[PDB]
Amino acid sequence: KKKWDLSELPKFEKNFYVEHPEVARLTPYEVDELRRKKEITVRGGDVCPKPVFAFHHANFPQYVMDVLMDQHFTEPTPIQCQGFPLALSGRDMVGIAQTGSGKTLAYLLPAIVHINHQPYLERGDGPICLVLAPTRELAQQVQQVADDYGKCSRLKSTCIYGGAPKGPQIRDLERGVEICIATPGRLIDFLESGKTNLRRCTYLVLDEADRMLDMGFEPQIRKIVDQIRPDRQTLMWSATWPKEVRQLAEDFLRDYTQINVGNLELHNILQIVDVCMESEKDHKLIQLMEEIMKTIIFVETKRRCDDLTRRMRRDGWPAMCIHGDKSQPERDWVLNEFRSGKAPILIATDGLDVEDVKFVINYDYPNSSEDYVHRIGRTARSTNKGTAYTFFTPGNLKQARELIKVLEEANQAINPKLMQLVDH
Ligand SMILES: [Mg+2]
Repeated sequence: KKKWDLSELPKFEKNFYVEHPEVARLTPYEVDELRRKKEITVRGGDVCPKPVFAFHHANFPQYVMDVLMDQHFTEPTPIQCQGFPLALSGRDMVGIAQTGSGKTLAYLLPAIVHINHQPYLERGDGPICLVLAPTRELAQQVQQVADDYGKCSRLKSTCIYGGAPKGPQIRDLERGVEICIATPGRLIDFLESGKTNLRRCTYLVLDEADRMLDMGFEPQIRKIVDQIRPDRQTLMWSATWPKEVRQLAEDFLRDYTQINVGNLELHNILQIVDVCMESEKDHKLIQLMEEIMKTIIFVETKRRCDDLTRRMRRDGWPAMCIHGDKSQPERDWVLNEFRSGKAPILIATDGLDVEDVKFVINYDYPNSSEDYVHRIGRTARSTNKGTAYTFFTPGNLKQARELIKVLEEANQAINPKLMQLVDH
């Protein structure tokens, strides 16, 4: 169905999470410390339940708990600690974690509970849980885990992938499976021939979405997901968080929360360069803060640092500067005024970080690309919708080449007037 009326589809539930009292009694500070010591980050802004820190906090059925304790795990992984409550609460979610973090259990055990709260499969029914994987190897791993944890509940799962004979896969699909772990191409083949359907799938998992996009599976993935009811529960997992994965998540998920495990690495702010001439900067710059509805300006000098600060304070702007020649009491005081909000405009020639960043203005482009990219990194490592402005002027060609290389590696939208400089 390309368009849906969900009131005609069978009803189903998603929220089965019963929070454990040992987790409920955690104060906000204790929850924050627990997330920090496990390197767990929640975007914004988002509505996310408290993380668990023991398997029995999840209140799993005793067969899953039996196999889990038979694995002799000392503790759940951080991605599990934060994804078990999210998934068991029926929330669509995005998980930014590397491989080996334990995401498989994190999306598979809630899938088992989700299926257990549903009626049995009738003849011809498709799978209830669909896990899309980029490679055959990952699909086989996930299927092995799913059979390890679903055999006691008598759940039937299958692995669908190309390069293998179609006979056993068709037989598994026609005899009925509640969990299907598929690669896109073979699954599309089976769907078009009617060997399986998605009318029953209420639990969608997109494993390694970044790899799936990088290998050219986006049209196939979209064709598959278009046939699944939109009121489903969707869990996307990726090792990176670039523009393509963000767009895929906004397209496939509804009211989702994004969580990160490990350090941020690479993060996405609207890096915009404008090519001007020198004496046309100030105008634009004043423009660049007459739209302020918070702001860090970078220059080359300490001389013109103080000069620009004094000139914009002459014009009436609440700007304050910081550099190496200033004392440390003055530095701490200026930073306090910046964080509290009196002086929302900081001007600097540079570890030390501030959290609330709405605009970054490299008033004069640094002489490197490394001096440029780490400013954006320090800014985007915080949670923001910031926009980094830079004032470039067409004097240097190699400089523009390096800047364009950085912008292309950042998946940014280079304005045509900067590409026009090395076009010919
Ligand atoms: Mg394949």
